Amino acid sequence: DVTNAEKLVYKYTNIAHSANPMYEAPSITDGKIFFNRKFKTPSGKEAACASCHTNNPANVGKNIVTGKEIPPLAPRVNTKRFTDIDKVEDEFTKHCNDILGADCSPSEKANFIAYLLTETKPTK
Ligand code: HEC
Repeated sequence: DVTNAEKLVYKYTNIAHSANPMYEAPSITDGKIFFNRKFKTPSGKEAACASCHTNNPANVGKNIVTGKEIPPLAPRVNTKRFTDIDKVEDEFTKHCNDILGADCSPSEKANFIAYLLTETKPTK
């Protein structure tokens, strides 16, 4: 739920700030840029988190590889997101690995989840 997401924001912020002293607090802007930024897959095709999750994490997404729908990521809309916070940290590390080839950095996770807490409205 939102509570659990908000607590992982603190956790990742504090990790990031230890590693990277100039990072002090989450940036919702940078979290949004990261979610929408086009990166280059090995093939040269560009993709973004938004390719599957849409440009609004409050909406239902669709996996471009399988065509399968994906529940919304924004915990205010889909309150099951971040229900088992331990499980979630492992899943998200695995998921970063799968999508990007390596884990997301602690500041990317803090910024991203912070951004998610701001998206409470599905695009209509
Ligand atoms: C399709 C190829 C995807 C792209 C590109 C990204 N994500 Fe994804 N995401 C996708 C699936 C099939 C799932 C699992 C099904 C489900 O309902 O959970 C996810 C899940 C997430 C989650 C939930 C937690 C988790 O399972 O790790 C998060 C927070 C998430 N995705 C974030 C995310 C980010 C930040 C991405 C860019 C780096 C990204 N996803 C890309 C499908 C796809």
